Amino acid sequence: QNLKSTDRAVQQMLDKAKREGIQTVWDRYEAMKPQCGCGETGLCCRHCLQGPCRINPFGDEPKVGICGATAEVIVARGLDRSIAAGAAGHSGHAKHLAHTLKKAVQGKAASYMIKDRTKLHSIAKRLGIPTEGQKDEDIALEVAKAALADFHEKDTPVLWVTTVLPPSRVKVLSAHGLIPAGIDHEIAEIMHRTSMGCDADAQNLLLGGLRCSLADLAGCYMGTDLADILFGTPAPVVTESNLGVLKADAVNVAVHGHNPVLSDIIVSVSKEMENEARAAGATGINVVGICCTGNEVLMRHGIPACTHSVSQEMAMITGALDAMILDYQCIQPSVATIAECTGTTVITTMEMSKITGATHVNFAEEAAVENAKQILRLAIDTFKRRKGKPVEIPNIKTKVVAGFSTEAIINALSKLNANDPLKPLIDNVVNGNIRGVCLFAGCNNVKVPQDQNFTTIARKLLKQNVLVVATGCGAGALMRHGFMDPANVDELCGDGLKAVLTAIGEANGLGGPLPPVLHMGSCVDNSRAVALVAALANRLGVDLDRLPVVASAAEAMHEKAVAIGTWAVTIGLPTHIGVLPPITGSLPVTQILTSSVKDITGGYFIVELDPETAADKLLAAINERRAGLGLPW
Amino acid sequence: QNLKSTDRAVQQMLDKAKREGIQTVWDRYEAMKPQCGCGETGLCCRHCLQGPCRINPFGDEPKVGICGATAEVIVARGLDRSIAAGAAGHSGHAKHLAHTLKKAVQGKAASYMIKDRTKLHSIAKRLGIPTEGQKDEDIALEVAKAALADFHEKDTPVLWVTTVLPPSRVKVLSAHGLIPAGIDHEIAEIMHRTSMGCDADAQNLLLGGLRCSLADLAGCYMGTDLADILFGTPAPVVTESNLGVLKADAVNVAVHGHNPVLSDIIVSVSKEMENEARAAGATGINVVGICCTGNEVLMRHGIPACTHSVSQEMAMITGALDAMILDYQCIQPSVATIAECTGTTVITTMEMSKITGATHVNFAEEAAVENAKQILRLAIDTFKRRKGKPVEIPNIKTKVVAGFSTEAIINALSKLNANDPLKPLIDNVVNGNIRGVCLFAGCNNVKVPQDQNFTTIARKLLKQNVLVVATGCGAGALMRHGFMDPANVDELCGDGLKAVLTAIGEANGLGGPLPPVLHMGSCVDNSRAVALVAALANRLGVDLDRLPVVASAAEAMHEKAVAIGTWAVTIGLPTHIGVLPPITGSLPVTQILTSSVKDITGGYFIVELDPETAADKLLAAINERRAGLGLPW
Ligand code: SF4
Ligand code: SF4
Ligand code: FES
Ligand code: FES
Ligand SMILES: [Fe+3]
Ligand SMILES: [Fe+3]
Repeated sequence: QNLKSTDRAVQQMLDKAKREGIQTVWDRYEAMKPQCGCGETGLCCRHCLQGPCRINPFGDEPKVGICGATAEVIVARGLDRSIAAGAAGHSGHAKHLAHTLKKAVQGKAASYMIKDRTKLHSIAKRLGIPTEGQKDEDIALEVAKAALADFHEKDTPVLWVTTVLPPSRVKVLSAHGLIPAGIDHEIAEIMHRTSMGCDADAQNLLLGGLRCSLADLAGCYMGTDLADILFGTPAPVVTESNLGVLKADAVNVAVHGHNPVLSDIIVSVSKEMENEARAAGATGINVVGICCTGNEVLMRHGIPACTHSVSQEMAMITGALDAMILDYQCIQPSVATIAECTGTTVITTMEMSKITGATHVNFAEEAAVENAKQILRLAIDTFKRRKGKPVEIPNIKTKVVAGFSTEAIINALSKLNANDPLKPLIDNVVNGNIRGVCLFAGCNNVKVPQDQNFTTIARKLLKQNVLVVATGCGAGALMRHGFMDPANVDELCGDGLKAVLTAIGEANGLGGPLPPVLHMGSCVDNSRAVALVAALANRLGVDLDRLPVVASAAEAMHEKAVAIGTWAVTIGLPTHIGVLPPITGSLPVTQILTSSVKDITGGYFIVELDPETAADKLLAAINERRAGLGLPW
Repeated sequence: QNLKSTDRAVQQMLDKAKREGIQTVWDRYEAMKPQCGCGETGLCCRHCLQGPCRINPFGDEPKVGICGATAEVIVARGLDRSIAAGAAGHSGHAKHLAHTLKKAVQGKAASYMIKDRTKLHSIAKRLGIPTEGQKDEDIALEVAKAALADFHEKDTPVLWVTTVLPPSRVKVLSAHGLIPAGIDHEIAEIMHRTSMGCDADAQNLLLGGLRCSLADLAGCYMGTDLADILFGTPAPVVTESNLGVLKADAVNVAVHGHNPVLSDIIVSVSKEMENEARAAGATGINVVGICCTGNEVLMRHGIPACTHSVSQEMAMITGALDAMILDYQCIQPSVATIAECTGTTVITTMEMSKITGATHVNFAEEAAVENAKQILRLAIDTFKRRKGKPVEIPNIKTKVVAGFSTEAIINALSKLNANDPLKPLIDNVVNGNIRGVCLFAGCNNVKVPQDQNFTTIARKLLKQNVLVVATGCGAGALMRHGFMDPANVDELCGDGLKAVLTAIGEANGLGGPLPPVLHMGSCVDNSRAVALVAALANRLGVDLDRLPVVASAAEAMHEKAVAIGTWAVTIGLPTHIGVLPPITGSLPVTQILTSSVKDITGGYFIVELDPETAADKLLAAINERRAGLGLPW
C-alpha cells in the first residue's frame, strides 16, 4: 500500500477497501496498464473524424497525421487545448464569483455581502475604479463589471493580467503579443487555431498557449480577489488535517470541489443547525474539507482538511462520511458509485456539474441558506441511518498552521519592519539565510506514490534554506505530512531558514517559528504567490525572471495544473513538473518549452520525474538566479 | 484510384502524384491503418495527466477511466469538446467579420464598405436597432456591436439564435435551458464541464452540447450576415468547377480557407493587376477557389471552383498552381511540404493560422489592397519561374449554376407568386411535386471514396422528387459531378421535381429549369438554409420539427461539421451523418443522439455509413414528416 500512498491513513483505508471489495482509483489505474504510449507522449490526434492519427515515438510509419500534421504540430495542439481547458476551469470559477458579488450588492442574494471592504478598495484602486465619495455597493458593482468585462474583447486588454504584474513584465509580454485580449476570447481562439486545417506551426501554436495561460492566471487572480471580497482575506489559522479529523459521533460533512460560494454558507449554516444535530444523536455537525474548496474554508475558517485529490475516495471508506457536498473540478465521479457501498450521501450542487447516481440540490445564491439546511438535513438523516454501525476512522492527523495570504505574509514581516515589510525577507535572501523561494502547486497523480514527490523535494529545499510556499493539493500533501506544524521546524529547516522563521514568529507574539511551509491557499490562490513575487520584484526594481523564485507542480494531474505551470513559465519562473506532460513525442516542442522559451519570457519548464534529481535541478535554477543578481550561493 | 476518389480529375492527379513520389492524404491514411479502435468509438480520454484512459468496446478490463469516468461520460465529453471546437471556428470567422465591418464604418479600412445596404437594414430590424433617421455607418456600427456582444453574457441571450428561429422553436429550446447565453461563454463552459472531475452525467453533458451547437449556429448566421453586408448577398451566377478551370497560360491563384475578408479583395485587385500579368508572359490572373472561401467568391463573383476538401493537394500536383492564398480552417498542412515539389507559392495570411515552411504575409484590413498586390506579385513571380515547363491540368470541368442565397430563392419563387413567394414551394410540397427538402452539408472524408456518399444519396432523393440544397464541400462534391448543371435535370430529377424546377426557371427568363441542386454557399451559409426553413415554418404556422426537411453530413470530417450536425438536430431536423462519429462505444449516448433527443428538440441523428441505406432512411424521415402533416406520400 506504500507504493500507492505515502499517507498512513490512506494506506489503512486501502486495506479496508481491498477487503470489502470496493474498487479504488489505484485499482482502476492498475486495470489500465499498460497505458497507450502514443497518447502518453502526445503523439495522438482526434481533432477530426479522419482520425485517430497516432505516430509512433520511434520506428516506421505512421510518421505524420492524415492531413499532414507533423509530430510537433500534433503535440503543440494537444497542449494548447489542455491549457485552454484549465483556463476555462479557473475562469468559470472566477466568473461565478463575479456574478455572486454583483447579485450580493444588487440586493438579490442577502446571504452574500462585502466582507473585506479594505480588499474591495485596494482592488478598485489597482483597476482604476473611483473610491472617493462612492458607496461600497457602487464600487463593488464596478469591480464585478470589470471582472466580467475581462472575459471578452474591449478597448483594454485583460486587466487581471496587466494590473497585477510589474510594468516591465507586461512590456516583455506585449512585445511578443502574449497579453490576453479577453479570457473566453483566448479559450475560443485556442480551440479554433488547434482545430483541423488551422495553425500548423509549433512556435506559433505555443505562443498562443502562453497567452492563453495568462488568461488562466487572470481567472485565478480574479477568483482570489472576488472570494476575498466576499468571504474575507485569510489570516493565520490553526487546525488539523487527514482522516482523523472525522469524528464517529458527529454528522461528518465533507465540502469538496473548488468554488466556496456554497461551502462558505455550509460552514456558517452548519453552526446554527447544531441542536438539530444533537436532537438526532450526534454531537454536532463536523464540517471537513476535501480538495480546494476544503482549502478555501480551511484558509478562512480553520475547517480541518480531511484529505485531497487522488485519495478522496478514502474519506468515504471510513464509513463515517455522512455527506459529500460537491461543486465542480477534481471530483472523482467514482464517489457516486462508492456511496452505495459506504452509506455516504453524495450531493451535487452545480448545474453544469452532475454525476449520475448522486442527489442533486439546485443551489442558487438567492436561496443559499435554505439550500444549505436542506443539504445538511440530508447529512443528519444519513447519520441517523448509521447510528450503531462501526466505523473505521484512522486515528491519524497532523497539526496545520495556515492562512498565509500575501497580506498575511506582509503583515507578519511588518513586525520586523513596519514601513518596509518586504525588506527583512530581501535582506535574508541577500545574506543567504533564505536561499530562494519555491512554490509547490497542483495535484496528486495516481502514477506517483501519493505525496512522494512533494515531500522528497520539500525536504531537500528546506534543508538548503529555501522558503517554501504551497497551494492546492501541494499544500494538502505537505500539510498531511507535518510540514505546516511549527514543532517540525527544527527537524526540517536549515539553520538560516530556521532563524528567519523563528525571527518572524517571535515578532508575531508566537514564541515559536512560522511553520516550515507557508500555506497560501487553493489552486486559484496560486495568484497570491504571484502577488508576493511581483511585490518583491517591484521592491527590488527587477523583473520576475531575475528573482530566485521557482515553482514545482510535483505531481501534476489536471488540465488546470498544466495551465498554471505554463503561466509560471510565462511570467518568468523556472517551473518543475514531476509527471510527464504529453510532449515527449516532439523534441522541437520539448526544446521550446524547456530551453528556448527562456529567451522569450525568462522562465522555462523543468521536466523531471525523479524527485531527488528534481530538487537538485530546482536548487540549480535558484542558485543561477542568485549568481545573476551578484549574490553568493 | 477509383477507391480513393470518384472524381476523374482527382484520379488523374493521383496517378501523377504516385509516379512523382509525392505523398498524398490517401497515402498518409493508408500508412495509418489499422487505426485505433478505442479512439474511433470514442472510448479514449486524455483530459488529465493520469491518462490516456482507453476502454475496450467489448471484453474485459479496462471498463472505466482511472477517475471513475464511465464509457458514456467519456464519449459525451469528447463529443462536447468537438462541438465546442466547431463553434470556436465558425464564431472566430464571424468575429473577424464583425471587427472588419466596425473598422470599415469607422473610417479605418477603406477597402471595405457597406455593399448590401438592404441587408444591413433587414438585419438591424431583425435585431431591434433603429433604422429611421440613422446614417448607414451608424446602423452598421450598432450591428457590429450587437454581433460582438453575442460572444459574452449580457442582459439578453444570443440574438443570432433568438431572432433567427421561430418563437415557438425558441420556446421549446428555452424550456430545456438550451438557449446560449454567449458564444465564447458556451465554448468555455464546455471546456470547463468536460475537464477532469466535473460534469459526469451523459444527459447533462449532451444538453450542454446542444446548447453549444446553437452557439455554433449563431456564429454561422452572424458570419453569413456580416459577409453579405460587407461583400454583397449572392444572386444566381454561372461558372465552372474542377481542375480544368486552371489555365496553363495564366497566373493561377487559388484562394483557400473559409474567411473571404482578404480573398474578396484578391478577386477585385487581381483584375487591376492584369497588365502586370501580361507583361510577365501570362494571359492574366486566373483566380480559382478551394474549399469554402472558394465557395464565397464563387457565390458572389462567379469565381470557378478548382477543387475541395480531401483532394485539395491535387490542384498543386498539376504543376500550374502558382499561388495558394490561405486564411484558416480545413487547410491540409501538407500543402506547405508539397509546394517544394510543385513550385507552388503557399502563403498564409492569418496571425493564428501559420504553417511551417509557408510564406507569411501579415494581412491587415487597413492595408488589404497593398497586401493583395504583394501576394499577387509573388504569384506572378512563380508563373515566371515555370514559363516553359509542362503542366498536367486534366481537361475536366463541369458547368455550375449557383448563388442561391435565401433571398435569391425567394426572389426566384416570387416570379410565380409576387406577394406570397413561399406559397408555390409549399403548394408543390402539399401536392407531392416536392416530396421534401434535403440539405447536404460538410466535408469530404478520406475514409469515404471522395463524393461517393453525396452523389449516391443525391441521386436517389432527386429521383424521389426531393428538393436538394447544398453547402460547403457537399456543394463542392455535387457541383464537380454535374449536379449544378441545368442540362442534367432531365437525367437526375423525378417528374414532379423537374416540373417545379422548370416552372421556376421559365418564370425567371431562363427558358430552362433551375439546376438539379441549389447551391446555398459556404459552411457558415448553412445558416441560409435555416433562414429558408424558418421562413417556411413561419409561413405554415408550425415548428421546424414538423416540416419535411432533413440534413445529411454525408462525408463529415471537421469538428465544424459535428457542430453543424448537432444544431440541425437541435433546431428539429432529422440529420444524417455518413461517417462514424466517436459515439459507438456508448449505447446510452447513441440512444440519446438518435432516439430520445426526439422528445427534446424533435430532431435526431441518423448514423448510416451505407449511402443507399442512408437515402432510404432520409426518405423515410421525410415521409414520416409528410404523414404527420396529413399529406400523401
Ligand atoms: S486533424 Fe489531422 S492529425 Fe488530427 S485527426 Fe484529423 S487528419 Fe488526423
Ligand atoms: S479525466 Fe478521468 S478518464 Fe480522462 S484521462 Fe483523466 S483519469 Fe482518465
Ligand atoms: S492512440 Fe492511444 S491516445 Fe490515441
Ligand atoms: S488509445 Fe487510441 S485514441 Fe487514445
Ligand atoms: Fe484537489
Ligand atoms: Fe472544405
